[PDB]
Amino acid sequence: YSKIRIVGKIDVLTGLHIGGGGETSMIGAIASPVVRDPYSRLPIIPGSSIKGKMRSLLAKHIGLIPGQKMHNQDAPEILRLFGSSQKGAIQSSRLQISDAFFSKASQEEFDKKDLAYTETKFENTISRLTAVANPRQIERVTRGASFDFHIIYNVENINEVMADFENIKTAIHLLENDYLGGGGTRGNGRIRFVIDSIDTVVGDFDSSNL
Amino acid sequence: YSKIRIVGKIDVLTGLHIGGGGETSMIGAIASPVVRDPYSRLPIIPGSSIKGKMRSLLAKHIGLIPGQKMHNQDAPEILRLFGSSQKGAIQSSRLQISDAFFSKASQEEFDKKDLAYTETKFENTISRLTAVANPRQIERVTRGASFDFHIIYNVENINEVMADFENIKTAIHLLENDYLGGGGTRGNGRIRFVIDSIDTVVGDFDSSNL
Amino acid sequence: TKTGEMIDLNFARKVVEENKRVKDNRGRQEIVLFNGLTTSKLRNLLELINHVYTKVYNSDDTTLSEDVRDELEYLKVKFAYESGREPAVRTFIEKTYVDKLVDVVLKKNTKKIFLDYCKYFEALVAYAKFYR
Amino acid sequence: AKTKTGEMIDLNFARKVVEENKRVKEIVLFNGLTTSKLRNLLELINHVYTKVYNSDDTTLSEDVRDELEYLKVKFAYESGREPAVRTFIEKTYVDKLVDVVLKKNTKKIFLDYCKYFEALVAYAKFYR
Amino acid sequence: LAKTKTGEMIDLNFARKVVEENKRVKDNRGRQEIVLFNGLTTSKLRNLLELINHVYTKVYNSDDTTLSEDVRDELEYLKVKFAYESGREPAVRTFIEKTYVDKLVDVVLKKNTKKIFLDYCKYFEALVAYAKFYR
Amino acid sequence: EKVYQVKLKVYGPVHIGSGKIIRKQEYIYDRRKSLAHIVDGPNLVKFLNKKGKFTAYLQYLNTTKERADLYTFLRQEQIDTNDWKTFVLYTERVNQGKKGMNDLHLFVRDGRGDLYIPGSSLKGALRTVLEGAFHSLSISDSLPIDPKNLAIYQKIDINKELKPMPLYRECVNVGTTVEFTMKINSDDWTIEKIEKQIQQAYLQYWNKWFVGMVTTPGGKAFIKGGGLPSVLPTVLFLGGGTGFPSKTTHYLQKPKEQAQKDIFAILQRRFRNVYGKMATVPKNVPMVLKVNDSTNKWYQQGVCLLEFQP
RNA sequence: CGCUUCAGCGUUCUUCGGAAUGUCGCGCAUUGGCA
Repeated sequence: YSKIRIVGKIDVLTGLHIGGGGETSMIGAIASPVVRDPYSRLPIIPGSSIKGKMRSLLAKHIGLIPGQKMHNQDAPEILRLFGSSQKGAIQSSRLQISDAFFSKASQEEFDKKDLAYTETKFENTISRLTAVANPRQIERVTRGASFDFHIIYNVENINEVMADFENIKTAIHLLENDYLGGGGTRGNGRIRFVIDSIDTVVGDFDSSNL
Repeated sequence: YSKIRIVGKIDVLTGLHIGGGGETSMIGAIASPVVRDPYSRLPIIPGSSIKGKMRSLLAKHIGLIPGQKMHNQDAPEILRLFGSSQKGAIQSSRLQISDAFFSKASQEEFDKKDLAYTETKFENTISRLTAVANPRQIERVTRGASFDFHIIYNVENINEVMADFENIKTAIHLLENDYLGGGGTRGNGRIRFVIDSIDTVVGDFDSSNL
Repeated sequence: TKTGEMIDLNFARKVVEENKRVKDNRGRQEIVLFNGLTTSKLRNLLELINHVYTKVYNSDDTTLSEDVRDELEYLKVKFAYESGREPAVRTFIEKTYVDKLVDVVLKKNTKKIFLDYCKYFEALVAYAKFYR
Repeated sequence: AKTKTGEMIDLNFARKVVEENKRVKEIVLFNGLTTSKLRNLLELINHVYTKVYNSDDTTLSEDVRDELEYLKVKFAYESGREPAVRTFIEKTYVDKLVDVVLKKNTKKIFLDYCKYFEALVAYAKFYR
Repeated sequence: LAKTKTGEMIDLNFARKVVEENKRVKDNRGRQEIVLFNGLTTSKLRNLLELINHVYTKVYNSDDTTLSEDVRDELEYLKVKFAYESGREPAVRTFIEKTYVDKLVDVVLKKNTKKIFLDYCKYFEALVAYAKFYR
Repeated sequence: EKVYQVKLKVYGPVHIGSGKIIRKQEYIYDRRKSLAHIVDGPNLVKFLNKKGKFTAYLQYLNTTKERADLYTFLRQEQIDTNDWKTFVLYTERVNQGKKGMNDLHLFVRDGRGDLYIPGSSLKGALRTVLEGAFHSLSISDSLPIDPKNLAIYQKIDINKELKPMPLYRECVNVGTTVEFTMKINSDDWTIEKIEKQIQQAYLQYWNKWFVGMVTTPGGKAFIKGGGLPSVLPTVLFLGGGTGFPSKTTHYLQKPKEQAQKDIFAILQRRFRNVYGKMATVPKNVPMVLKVNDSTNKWYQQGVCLLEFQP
């Protein structure tokens, strides 16, 4: 049983909005905030969001069975990688994607420019019959910000590690060619992955090739 | 499952004003600033603004049902290409138009000619009876500025790609004639779209004919 | 408030309603607030308040930073400017005492009192929109 | 507390008032009130409810009283923006009950008001 | 921002003080004829404001806190224009001498900082607003 | 939605203002050469600092406060013409009615630095003519104007006589063609409808007010000198300083006498120092006609002839 | 020989849905029972 740790950075190419509720604001002020780490008050990328987007893109790429209704019906590779809960076929999740935190280098870089990590984008909706604008203010993480991720891969079967990491590479390529968070169809959340180190923290598995 | 990437350039024939609130204005100064990328403090064209103008233009072109209250009520081609949120008919947006940032080539060209990125224009409204005028100053993006866009197209249905790209080109032709951002009745927002390359970044689809 | 009245959200409601006048014209009611104060001017004042409120809310310390204090000084100058340009705005400022409140928040120099004033302004604009 | 014509405010009255307003057309509540505006008001009362829930003292603190005052302000603002929200607020007497909760100044009365609001939302969902 | 003569502070409150000190009723023909700075009209104030506004927006578009040499030369020409306008009209001269504006722009050049220039523009804007309010 | 190309034919000099006015101190006026060198202040100040002439400039400004022309000062200390071109932005033609100039009104130029007639100014004029939300009408900003077509003109008020005044403005010279792109929808506005309304608006303008200035002796001199072009008719006073009839839809609609009375009332309400002192309505309201040239031809400010091409 | 007025105004300030679901809900050993 081995544990390989993937560590790198998520660079915000286009302003990133991951919605987090529970905020009351003044009339006319920010309407939709972003998810933030309460202790630091700095924007965060939840591991739930990364895992969900990667799993959804990978399942789309491998294929969706006609009339699929649940996530446990995904392809066997996806169930092997991200986990499963099917009755009688519970498969453990080899990928444990963690919350991506605001990088300290990016924080110091923004403090260099006297720039706020979050920008308030001003948008509106033009009605189709009245043509009257409806204004909204969406918080986004400023472009040029980096989040350092942390992923753990559990080597349960030695044979399938190469195929699993090939699927992880495909999923990360899809996510780079896709968006993260909300509003991405309208130009939000475009990211880039910069992998820093893939190493076997636990066990004697050989992660040099990966 | 294929992702196609379209990258090109948006060049402003006339001054462009896409506004962004949250800025206090000194008396006699820019009352309505343009939207700018916080990092570089450079003008930017929002992905949402391009998508909304394109979708609106395409919807008017195809046609509108009488009393069309909602955007979810649209032509099937618009609903498929730009998405939907109709209850029970939640479609997916095959367009991922993104923020068009200020090009580095045009930025260096402006720095050569000692040109500010944004011009300031003096306007006023004169009462047609009292002949009393109220003046204003508007900020607009200097003509000849360039913005490079990045549109991702998802191939949800392989057979429909030709029709969807025909609709995309129709929307581009409409938006190039129409204005963008500030009112074009006043001549603000004239733009030009020049595509650089079309290529399927992910998948096995053939985008050469596109 | 003058006369021993206490500034409050109910104070905002009573200020808006007592200045409210039906002023029926051609059999059609035309509600006027503070001698014909339009809602666009209130929204401009509320936009100033929104910017200062965002600046102070993104801050951490209860004691206002000099940047917030500078905005409050600018807000008083903006209130004076708008008072002069439109008589209705001057009437609104003198009734609400919002300019006096900006001096009071500066003396408090704390985020809680600012937030209260922000809520007072919100009450002013909300009741103006409701009674319209 | 109590409404006009001496009726009693309770979860039974929440069901009753959601039913009397309920008009068949689609099921219309309070002349066009949508689930989204109701959930926005529920978000406001949920923020105040979390504030009070975390606390243990029965007497309502100053901050939650100011929260209730701002709740009344938001009620007025939403009534001004939308006719249906105004109709809902006047028919269910939610702002009046906010005044009553402020008068009583105890955790029990605020929790009962939260239960009444939640019952209004629940029966609105049920009767649609 | 800066300090004027006798160590007096230059603030927006002091802008109100300056505008009210030169504010007198001087009613004529039974009608109030508000006089600011001995006949200074709003038009001259607004012209001076616009002179400020040009370099204001020029600095606002800039990112670096240090005033570029373009801003330095713009402020030198601003001093030239203020002197010329003061010479042209006695009211403008009275306004300039009472408001210490040229001293303020010299201090702005001395500091060579964006913040000081902003504060100077805000003080000029305050003066204009107060004048509009009291008129 | 139909599209058209608007051809603005400048029969009278057009000055779209920029909100910035300069004085004879700021720029150069070679009276003998009859050319106005528009200069930028920072370059002149740094040049004088390098040459050590800035103290002399300040002393010259102090000596003659009201009249402090830069050309006379530079002649005083014998500064070379190339030294002028070092800081001079560009030269412009001079058409002086009066001697030296006084106040110069600058044309509007974009960030690229080219002269252009804004779409909003054309839209406003077409709205004044066409009224009685204009979203359907769209006017593009003009194609950039060649600097050769720009020159300084002097405005001459005609209250039954020509009167030189301290008005000098940068205007597009006559004979210039300006190109706009216009897009309208078939349902709301028709190109023929707007052209017909322009023609009727100009006809009203001529009948209600222009004859009241033609009858004047100064108007007679204006016509004899060539102020009234033979061609001028889709006339639209796009520029600034065209006059009160222009910029005001109401005069054309009201009966000549009723319109004159209402205009007199408005002018007395606004300008009490001129029309307020007037006891009765003048023969023509406004009193004065709203420009000469080195050639024999006279001109009235802002006259244009539109020509829409699909 | 320039001068004066005007410096922004009126109007939208978020909306519409989803508000958790599915799975397990004690098992075993001793007691018991049967041999």
